[PDB]
Amino acid sequence: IDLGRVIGELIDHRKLIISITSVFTLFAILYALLATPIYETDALIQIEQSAPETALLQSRMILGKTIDDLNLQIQIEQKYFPVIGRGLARLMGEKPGNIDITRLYLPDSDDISNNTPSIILTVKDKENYSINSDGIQLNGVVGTLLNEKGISLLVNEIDAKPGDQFVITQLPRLKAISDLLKSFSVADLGKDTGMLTLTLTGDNPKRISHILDSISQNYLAQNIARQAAQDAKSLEFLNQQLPRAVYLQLLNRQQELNIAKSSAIGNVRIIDNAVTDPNPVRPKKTIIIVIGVVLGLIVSVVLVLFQVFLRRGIESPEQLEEIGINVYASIPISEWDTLLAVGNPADLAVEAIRGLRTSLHFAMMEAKNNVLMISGASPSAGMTFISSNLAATIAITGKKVLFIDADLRKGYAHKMFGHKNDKGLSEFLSGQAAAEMIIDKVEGGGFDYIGRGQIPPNPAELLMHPRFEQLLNWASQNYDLIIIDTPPILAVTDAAIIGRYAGTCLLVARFEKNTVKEIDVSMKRFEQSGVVVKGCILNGVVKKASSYYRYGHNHYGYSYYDKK
Amino acid sequence: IDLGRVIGELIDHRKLIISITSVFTLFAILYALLATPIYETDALIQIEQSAPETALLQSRMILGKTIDDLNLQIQIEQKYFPVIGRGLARLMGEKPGNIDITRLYLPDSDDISNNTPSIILTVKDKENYSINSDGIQLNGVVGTLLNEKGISLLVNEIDAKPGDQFVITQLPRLKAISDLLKSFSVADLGKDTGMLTLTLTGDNPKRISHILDSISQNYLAQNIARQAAQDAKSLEFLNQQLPKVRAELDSAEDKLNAYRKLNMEAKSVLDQIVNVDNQLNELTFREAEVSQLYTKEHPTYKALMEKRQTLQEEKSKLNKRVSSMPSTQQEVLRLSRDVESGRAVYLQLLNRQQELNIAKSSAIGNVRIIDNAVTDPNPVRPKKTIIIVIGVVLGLIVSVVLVLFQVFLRRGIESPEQLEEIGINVYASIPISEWDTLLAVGNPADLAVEAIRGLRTSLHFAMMEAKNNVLMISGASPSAGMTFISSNLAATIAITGKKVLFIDADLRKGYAHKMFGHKNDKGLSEFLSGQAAAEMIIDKVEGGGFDYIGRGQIPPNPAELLMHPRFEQLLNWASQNYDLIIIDTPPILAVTDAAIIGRYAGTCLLVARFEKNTVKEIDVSMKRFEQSGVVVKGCILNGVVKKASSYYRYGHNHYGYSYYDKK
Amino acid sequence: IDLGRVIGELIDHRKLIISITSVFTLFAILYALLATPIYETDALIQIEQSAPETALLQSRMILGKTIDDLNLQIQIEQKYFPVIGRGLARLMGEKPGNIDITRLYLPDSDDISNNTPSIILTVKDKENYSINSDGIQLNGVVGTLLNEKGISLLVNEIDAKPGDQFVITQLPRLKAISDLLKSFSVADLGKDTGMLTLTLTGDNPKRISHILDSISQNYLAQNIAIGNVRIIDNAVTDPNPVRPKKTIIIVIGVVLGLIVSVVLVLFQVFLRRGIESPEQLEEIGINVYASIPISEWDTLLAVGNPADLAVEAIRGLRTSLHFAMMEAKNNVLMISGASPSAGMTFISSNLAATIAITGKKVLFIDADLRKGYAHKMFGHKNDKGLSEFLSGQAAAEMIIDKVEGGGFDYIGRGQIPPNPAELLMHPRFEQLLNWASQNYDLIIIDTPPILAVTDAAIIGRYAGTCLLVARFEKNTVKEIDVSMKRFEQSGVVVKGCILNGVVKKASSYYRYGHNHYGYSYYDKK
Ligand SMILES: Nc1ncnc2c1ncn2[C@@H]1O[C@H](COP(=O)(O)OP(=O)(O)O)[C@@H](O)[C@H]1O
Ligand SMILES: Nc1ncnc2c1ncn2[C@@H]1O[C@H](COP(=O)(O)OP(=O)(O)O)[C@@H](O)[C@H]1O
Ligand SMILES: Nc1ncnc2c1ncn2[C@@H]1O[C@H](COP(=O)(O)OP(=O)(O)O)[C@@H](O)[C@H]1O
Ligand SMILES: [Mg+2]
Ligand SMILES: [Mg+2]
Ligand SMILES: [Mg+2]
Repeated sequence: IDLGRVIGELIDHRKLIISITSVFTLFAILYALLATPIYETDALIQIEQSAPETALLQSRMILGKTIDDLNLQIQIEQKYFPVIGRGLARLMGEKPGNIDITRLYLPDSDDISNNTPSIILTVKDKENYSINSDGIQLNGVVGTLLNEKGISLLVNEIDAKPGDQFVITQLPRLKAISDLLKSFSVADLGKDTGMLTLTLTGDNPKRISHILDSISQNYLAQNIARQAAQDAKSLEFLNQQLPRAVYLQLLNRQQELNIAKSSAIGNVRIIDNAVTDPNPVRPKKTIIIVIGVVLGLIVSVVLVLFQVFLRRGIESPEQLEEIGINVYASIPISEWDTLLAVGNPADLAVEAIRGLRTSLHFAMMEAKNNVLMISGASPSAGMTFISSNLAATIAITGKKVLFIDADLRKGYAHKMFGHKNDKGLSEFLSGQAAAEMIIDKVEGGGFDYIGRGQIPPNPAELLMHPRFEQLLNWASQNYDLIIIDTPPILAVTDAAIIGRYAGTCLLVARFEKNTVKEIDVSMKRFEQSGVVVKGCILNGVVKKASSYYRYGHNHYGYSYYDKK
Repeated sequence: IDLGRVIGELIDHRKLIISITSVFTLFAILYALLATPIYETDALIQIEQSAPETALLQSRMILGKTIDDLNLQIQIEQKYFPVIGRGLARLMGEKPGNIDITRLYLPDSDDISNNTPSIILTVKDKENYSINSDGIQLNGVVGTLLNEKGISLLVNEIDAKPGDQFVITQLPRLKAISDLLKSFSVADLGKDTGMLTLTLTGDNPKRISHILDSISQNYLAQNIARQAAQDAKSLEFLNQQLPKVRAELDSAEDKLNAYRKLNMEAKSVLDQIVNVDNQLNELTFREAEVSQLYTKEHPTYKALMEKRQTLQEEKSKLNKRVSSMPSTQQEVLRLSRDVESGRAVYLQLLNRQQELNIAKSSAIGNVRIIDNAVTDPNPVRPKKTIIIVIGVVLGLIVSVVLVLFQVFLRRGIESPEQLEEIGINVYASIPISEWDTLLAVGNPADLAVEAIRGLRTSLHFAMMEAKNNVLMISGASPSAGMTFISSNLAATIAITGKKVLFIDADLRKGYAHKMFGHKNDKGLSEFLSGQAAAEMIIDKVEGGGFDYIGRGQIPPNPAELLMHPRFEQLLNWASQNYDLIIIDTPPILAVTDAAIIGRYAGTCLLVARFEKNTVKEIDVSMKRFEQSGVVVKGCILNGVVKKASSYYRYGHNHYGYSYYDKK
Repeated sequence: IDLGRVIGELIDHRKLIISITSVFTLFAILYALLATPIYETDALIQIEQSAPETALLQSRMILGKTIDDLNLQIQIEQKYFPVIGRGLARLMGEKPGNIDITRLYLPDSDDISNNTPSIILTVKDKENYSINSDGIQLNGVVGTLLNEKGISLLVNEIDAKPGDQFVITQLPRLKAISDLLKSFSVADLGKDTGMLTLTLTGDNPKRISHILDSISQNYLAQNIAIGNVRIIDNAVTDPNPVRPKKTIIIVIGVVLGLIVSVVLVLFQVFLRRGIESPEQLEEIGINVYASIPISEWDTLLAVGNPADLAVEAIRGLRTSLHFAMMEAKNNVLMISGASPSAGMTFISSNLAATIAITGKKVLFIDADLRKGYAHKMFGHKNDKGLSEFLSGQAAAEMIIDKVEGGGFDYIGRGQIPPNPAELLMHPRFEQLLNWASQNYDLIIIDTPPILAVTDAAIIGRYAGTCLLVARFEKNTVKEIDVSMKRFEQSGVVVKGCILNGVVKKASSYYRYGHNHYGYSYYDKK
């Protein structure tokens, strides 16, 4: 493989590549837009150390005091039925409803797993609301507390629109601490300074600044507690030890400890109170979409790289001719029960069949008889398409052509030509029809045809009857050319029986469906039965850039008409 | 090998790959779900260093104090008969039963290996229960202590359902410490700070938090005493009490020497009385440090008063057992008690003195527990995601190496191309017929019969220019399809209006008579041995169209019968009354019968089984025929199956297409 | 070589591989079970440094004080006669007997080498015992000390069963210290802390804890006279032995046994030169007319077991010869080979039996005048064989005899002549063959091997067809090529070869496509 090969493969699979890449980018964009934005607030703490102060800030003693102050064990979440309802509601400009709850006591089920009891609050108006834990409906009003069914709830200042639901969870105190501790981080920012950079992340920009302020003030009040107790403990015992010169001497120590007790701030100073950065830190939309593009491309490339190395079908007539198989024509796919040579004579596929008609006039000379058998390797390779249209292009040249549908198994040529289905080839071979009663004329054609008749139970044994050679010997005197349509050779043996009485035999190879070895196996199965295959007809060729770079030619053909 | 080859091999072995991978993932999922979840509790300790404090926390002095406080030497395990009964019971939502035991003294077998005596407690109801150590059934009730059969047990607050069993083990004090020390870890978390992060893991989430609180508190109590230990009279007391008790102990030791210079019941009560005394003596020192650093109404102090009351009732029942014993034993027991309890009290005072000195050294001042132990409700083990992911990946690499081995190890034929590389003409490739019947008769539209018809037309062109109309069909190995092909080839040539004779010349294992319907008498054997005429051995296949000659009775000399001149006379006679004679023969690599018969056959074809036969096996067969003057025209590949590997390695899988109008 | 080759070799040598691996694993398991378990006790010492304290703990001053306190110079070992008697006694559940000795003074031989005098104490009962140092028997009792023959011994509390012996050694004080110092280790465990982790290993779990307690207390009492050293954890023994590590021993036993089995198989594969398939002979241009398998079944195989797999292969040779022996000068077939015991007499005598049942008159001539035993195999009137005919003292009619369960006549070798190669050169031998070639349809001549003697090259002049028998693995391809060219050099044209003694091998199925053994084909009834 080289540059031209891979570039042709990328050009051919451009629909697959573009679709997979666009799907990946669409998923990345939908995630970047629907993911909940997570903000970050920060505060600065200054200390003379700061390594033991970091572990004390992240302790359940300091953090647990914040959970109690702000009631962080009362989890309230806007109710959205899908996993994307929250993101799209944000895109529609809907402001998220928030309700302020100051007292919440659930019945505390505390079962095997659900240690977090939950209720659902449905806003009815600005003042009153509803509650349903397990179907039990309870009506509540802002202000007046509710103590019913073992459920205590106090909702203040419902700021939402009617109909909105909210999941109200009472998570345990440790779970509230573990959630806060997971989003709360402490750093030093100088590794030597007495400066602590407390950061906190969360989906609510105002709430996380109130939490980080509570953590700072609780750690601040706590810090004074360590030492203001020390200077109070000295003052405590000094006030306990006061018994006159010593009394005045201790009276000086009395005030010296009254003054040092109050000025608690010393070791720890809060340089900046918590403010929230309005730009969310997550999701990082650019890196998500960029990864979506790059991941979509490398996936599209490996899929194309696999389909290229895995495909075995024919890509050009050159592959067949490397083995020594004469390819007499390459018929393109006709994008246009009709005969193509009759419905659209100017079709690009009919122009390729005319090139086969002239190639055969030179190849069918020096043959035993004027009988041409057309077979192939696999079914639906185009044997009936080519033979029936080849017969139509030879009929317009003024020749008497007979098309024999010797596919006694799945032949449908009678349906394609208009049929008096009675008395086909089967009825003749079984002896219940004369040769004159089976020949019929194609209406918009110009050649006669013999249909297959009724499907016999022994198609391969009927073709071995001496009547079949009698029909061909009779028809070879009343027609200039007999074209015999046959089943595929790798399916059944009918074509190897018929090919004994045909002077010329051509195989039809489907463009990408058949393999080169599949066509070589077919030609050698004919030769083993005494049938000499003159050559091959590549059918169903499509325009591909990979063929133009791998080989010099894509073998599709040019359109040549005056446009009017 | 290339991409197409390996991908075709993966497509062909997709059942094996999927099954092995699914088995590995199933085992990984069953482990992740049935493994006992192990939780982790942590605490934070503030140190005013912390490197010597780490080794003191993990010491048997600190940890041993926790084992005594929480009775961690009483191991209780829910009884589950299988190794998975515990995991599945957790999945079924069954809450694990737990029983609270405050006093346990087993008879202490202490045999060669089992230093951990065990009993089995079967819950009968909320109040009473049963006990069976070695079959001895004992009924017990919550509350009232049990002192029977040398087994002391006090079960409080049975929280379980009736029928549940529990294994109650009394493991030694060091084993209880070693188990705790194995799950207990200490870290610094700053490497410079005075912060210690004590972690503890275990299957019980509530228990490990009580243990880590006990480990922290004993430590906290120790350095608080360090401040008050200097001026404490306790030091001077032990400085005086220890020599006194030593003199008393020495006096007891001297007396024991006097009386000395194994009654199963008298000896068993001896250890139990000492065991009660040691706990009572240790409880005395325990009440001292608890009544000072804690309060009386504190639940910890209340337990000791109850536990002391329990032991006093235990000794009281023990004292009555002593008074009921003979004086010959009562003499030695009182003397043995004064020594055993003498040595124990002496040991306690030594540890009391030893522990007291350490507190003074404690360069630490105030000790503060910033954070008390709480359990993380999410188990740390088993890590289900990494277990299942490894189960998938391990299952895939195992499936791949097995497929990679079977590919490099297989030698059988994969396509007719392999035979034709050697110069062997393959006249047909017969697929496996998935459908004592003749396939060409039972299912004429079969894909295998369509391939045999292609052989019929290939033979009509290959059997011309032959010496006679006799066709011998042999092969390399048995069960390669020689009888399947020859009998069905004869059926497809019989429908074409030809007179066919099928001779079953497999005088060893021929069963064609069973396949055609038989008058088993007068087969080929009876003709060759001279006891039958040629006309009496030919029989007609019922649903066939050709005559056949069965093998007859199995002769003792099959290869020597075929050498008789009668066999060539039969073929010369049959070659005039039939258009084709098909001779079924044994395999050539088994016996030589086919090389004898092949002398009189104008055409000889070998049948090669698709994957069972090798290319060299068929080449050896063709050259063994040629060495005996038999020219093998070609080969028939039989039993072909659809394989994606053939489509990528070669261009064609050689299976064939189905061609019928579906109606 | 490739994957199939090595896998076939592993399948063929599976008995050798399995046996060697199982022997290695058995030795590893016996070591892991019979090795004495060695326990480990540890203590914790608090130091107020600790680097100079480590060298003071391991000093002969501190350790020597423990030897004196616990009498560690009195070595007592349970007596077990083998090197495994101790391990197996532990497996049988026998608790090891122990005797407490508080005073021991041996006569202190102190000769050139044995600085450690020893005695043997045999327990008689719970109270009294016996002593024998160099045969001198002395009876002792627990309690009362013994001072006799210059031997002081005081045994207290014999805890054993009668009949048990004990080796009581009085090793020198330095040897007792060196043994303790070897098993005693000190560590810091923090490299900065004042914590010392004293560990001690030994076979006795209770004794090593008493020793480590003595070492701690002696180092403690010595340090006070760094200030107040403290003993945090007194010595306790870990009940799980640290050695032997059974899992790593057995695992190494498996892995070592496998790599040994593989290198032995790898050597036997690269070292073997014998024939492996008839393909090796046919690469040189030698026609192999048959491959006879080993018959696992003085009898004729073609007669005793006609349905044998080897007789079925000889029948294939019979039909291959009917086509190869045509266009020959005469009906005489000479069968020779390269090496002795290659199967020349087995094949020729059985080939004659399979051709005799086809109704032909066959004569089997045993022309091995050196080691021919065909007369023993057919039933013999040993007089008047081929030797007596060639030497002129027998007529051609008096030497032919009939095989009883056979169907062919045979001529035995007769008495072993002193000149076997010179007798066969007599013109009488060609007269016998010319006479027998008119009264028989086939004459089969059994001959000695050509690479041993030249008799077959003399006989092969009068035989129309000559076949060599090659033994399957015993003969080499060059050995058979040397044989065929030694015949051609003497004017004998060898038609082909017969590979004999083939065995079923997976390596042949992977190296070549075929193992050449053959299939069994009978109706099982
Ligand atoms: N080159 C082609 N262009 C357009 N249509 C084609 C071409 N070849 C085949 N076809 C169509 O695909 C189908 C298969 O053709 P058919 O003659 O039935 O195959 P076969 O006889 O080989 O089994 C037909 O409907 C035919 O119209
Ligand atoms: N191509 C095939 N498809 C289906 N079945 C087959 C095929 N070939 C053989 N068999 C079956 O496998 C068995 C072996 O056939 P058989 O004639 O007895 O083997 P052989 O004579 O070579 O020893 C038969 O039962 C036959 O029906
Ligand atoms: N293929 C075989 N199967 C079983 N036994 C055999 C085979 N070949 C030889 N033997 C036995 O091994 C021995 C050697 O045979 P022999 O004729 O004495 O060798 P040679 O004449 O070549 O020196 C004989 O006892 C024979 O029975
Ligand atoms: Mg068609
Ligand atoms: Mg058969
Ligand atoms: Mg011999």
